[PDB]
Amino acid sequence: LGEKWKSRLNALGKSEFQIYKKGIQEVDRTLAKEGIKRGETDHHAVSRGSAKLRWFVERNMVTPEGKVVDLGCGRGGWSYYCGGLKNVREVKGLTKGGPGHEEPIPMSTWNLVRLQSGVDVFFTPPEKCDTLLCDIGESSPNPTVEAGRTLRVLNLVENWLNNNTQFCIKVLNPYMPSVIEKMEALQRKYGGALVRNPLSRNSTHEMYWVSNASGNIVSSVNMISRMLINRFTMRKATYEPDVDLGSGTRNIGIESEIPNLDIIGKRIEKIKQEHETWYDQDHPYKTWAYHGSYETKGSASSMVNGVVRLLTKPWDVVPMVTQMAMTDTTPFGQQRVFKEKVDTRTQEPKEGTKKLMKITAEWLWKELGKKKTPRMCTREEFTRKVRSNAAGNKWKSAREAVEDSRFWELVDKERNLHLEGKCETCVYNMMGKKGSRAIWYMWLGARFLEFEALGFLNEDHWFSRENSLSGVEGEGLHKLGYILRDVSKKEGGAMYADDTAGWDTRITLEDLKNEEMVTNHMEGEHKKLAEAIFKLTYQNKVVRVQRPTPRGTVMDIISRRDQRGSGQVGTYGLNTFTNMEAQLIRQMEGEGVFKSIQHLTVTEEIAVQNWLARVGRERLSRMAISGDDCVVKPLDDRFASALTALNDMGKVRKDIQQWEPSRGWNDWTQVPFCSHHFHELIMKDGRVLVVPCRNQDELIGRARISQGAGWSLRETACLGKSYAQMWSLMYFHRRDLRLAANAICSAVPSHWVPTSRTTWSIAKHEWMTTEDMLTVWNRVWIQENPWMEDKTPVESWEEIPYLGKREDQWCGSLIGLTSRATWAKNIQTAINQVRSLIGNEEYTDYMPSM
RNA sequence: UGUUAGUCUACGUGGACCGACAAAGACAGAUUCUUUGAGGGAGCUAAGCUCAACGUAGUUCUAACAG
Ligand SMILES: [Zn+2]
Ligand SMILES: [Zn+2]
Repeated sequence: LGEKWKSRLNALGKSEFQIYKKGIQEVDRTLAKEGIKRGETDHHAVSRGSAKLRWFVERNMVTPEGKVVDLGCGRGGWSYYCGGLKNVREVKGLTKGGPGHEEPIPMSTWNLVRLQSGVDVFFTPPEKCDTLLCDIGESSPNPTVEAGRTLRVLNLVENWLNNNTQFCIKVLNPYMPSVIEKMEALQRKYGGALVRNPLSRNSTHEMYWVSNASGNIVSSVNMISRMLINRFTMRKATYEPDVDLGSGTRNIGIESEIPNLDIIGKRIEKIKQEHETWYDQDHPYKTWAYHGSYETKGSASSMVNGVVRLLTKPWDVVPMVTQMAMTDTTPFGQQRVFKEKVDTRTQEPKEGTKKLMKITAEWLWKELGKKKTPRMCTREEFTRKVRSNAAGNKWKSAREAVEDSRFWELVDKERNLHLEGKCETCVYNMMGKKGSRAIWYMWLGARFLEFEALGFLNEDHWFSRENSLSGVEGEGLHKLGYILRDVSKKEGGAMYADDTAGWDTRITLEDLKNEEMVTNHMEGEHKKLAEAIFKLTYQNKVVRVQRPTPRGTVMDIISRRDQRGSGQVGTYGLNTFTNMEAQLIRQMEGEGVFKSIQHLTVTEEIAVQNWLARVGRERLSRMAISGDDCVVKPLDDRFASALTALNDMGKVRKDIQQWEPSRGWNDWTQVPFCSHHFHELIMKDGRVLVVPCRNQDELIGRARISQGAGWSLRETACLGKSYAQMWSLMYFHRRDLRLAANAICSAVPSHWVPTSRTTWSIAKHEWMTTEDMLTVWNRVWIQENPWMEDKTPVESWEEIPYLGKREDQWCGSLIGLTSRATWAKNIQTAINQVRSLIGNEEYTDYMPSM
């Protein structure tokens, strides 16, 4: 049956073979090449078997625990993937080695992994193991030779397997009579079946002999044979996300967090009372202790931005914009992200680092407390802060809960209980977002007390540059660019920009003990509620998360005593404060103060305190920090190599191996702050300006994403208009971008007031106004620059310049190609066609077409 | 051992510009820039060099792979 398939498989041309191997679900390998070349020894792997193992493991087709015997590691994919699992006691690897064979490259993804390279698996006498993995195999343009290889491997491992032994063998010759007969003999005694992994590539008929099943392989063989017969004359190229693998050495000390019961007993009783009609043994958690589950009824739905899409004809064929705009729906993505990043444990710091963080937070709160004071907020402000598109366990909306009138009856008892530092309902709910970071919601009744406790941060502006000197609040995009323009004038060296990976999951237990110091200045019932919320909730998080197994979609509860401790709204300021602290400690390591981070003494503590109290404002002025992002201008060139105190805290940086040298910029035009780089432009009026910029394909694609739940066309047109307005008021230095903005504004009717969402990191969102764009441009980009003394109004758009061709093509463009020429020539046709497609109202001209 | 895109090491073919000449991109319109030929081949020739456009033969390497 399969001999014709094998004969025609080697009868294909080599070029067509390479084209045909990659339409299936192939995981991305673009970053794997960088990881090999740049020398990253952790994070995303390179072996194609790792994706197959990930697919098989999460559905419990295999149960890898106890003793592990591997038969060939390739580059180390199977060995290192299972080296970090919770219950894998020992990892033993024997690579065939020698010339002509695939050889593993040492990595640091391994404490219990022992590799003896250069030894065939046939040199080893028959030994029994808990779970065995088989990968080694060579395909040749003769089926008999690979059949003999399969026969010899099966004959060797025949004495190795038993009923108790788990196994994952990748069968390379599953369609020959003798191997099939032997497999049938084995499956009638031990169990396991031949299944094709959809993540396996179509290089050949590679099957997997699974152990968590006992069905007959006949149907699977027939189905896969038919599918691969009809795949030759098929009537695609998609990438799946690369599975995170973490880094470091596994330890048995911090494994799992003990769930304290005297705080969550009533909460779990309340959770159980919801169904009572409620455990499971298919949970993959190793750091989240399960306590209950209940049967319940995919990922975030992506909506295309049609208005932007129609007018971006030159970018209709670029794959990046399309893939960022097209629908991406999978029924496993949420739990995929959950297991790859949130389920991972965090290495805890040591006494020296935690003490340094403790004293740094004390100094910082000493400094900011002398110019501000927390205030007891009021009820009316809570509804006033209902901005953004989320404006929504009965009900789910904020507006409805106010008029439900049960809200006060619920919150009264909680307010009374929070007086004495006791609580009963402070639960969370997390779901949705491909992103790789966690988003936290909160109960709206709990949201009310969270607001009444810590809502002063978003209004009193503790983190404004007046009291922060490094924050983003109180400083617009133009003002941030101006500050970056003055940082260069300030004496110093290189400008360093970094983006730490997994910031939310890397926040340790000690860090949450720094925010409690805000209770120092509070008083009365506000202080009592602050202490109660800081103790009862900020150190004990209950999360209800889904698991859609073939047995059903079950929501289960899990308790963790680490990571972020707030919702989606207050997280910004707290994260910014922690990031200022982290930048301060990293600079302290760079300059050189402490000679040992394992241990400390009073003298170093008081010296650090004096240094902080002396030059804290000066050091804060030099750094520009927004959320998890931070750009730094230190006073030394040795700032790059000081990473020991940085990774002692437990921060992991992506795009590079953790212990490799840092990356910085001596050019301030390409320093990414707030995920954007600033260009300087010279205009005819004798004054200088600054503008944001990035990969224009990224900007267009972000303009091509529509968010939310439920949608229409008017809001899409408003999105297009708002994107165009923001482009004109911020990115006016570009040709393609400004052309698109003036054509979308010329297409969407201007009688519709723009009130929509652009991003999440937007002060002074000027691009939601129906005013004349020239007027607002005049007011924001001439009047609002205190360095300018000659205010020269412009009554036409011929004055506003662009950048030269070199920088335009450097930051990504289409000038110098016939596509840009066609788009510029056909601006009339595109404008008219989108005007006809959207609607016809009285338009407002903002630029001449030519 | 190949498939597929590049590349350090060699030298030669061949060069650093002239405009109210012509044509095509950059639509902020400049001393406009860039690009190709017709006429000068900058009295008039040319290796060496700073670079690399072109080529022939690597005992030069990696890269989805391949065997
Ligand atoms: Zn509570
Ligand atoms: Zn740019």
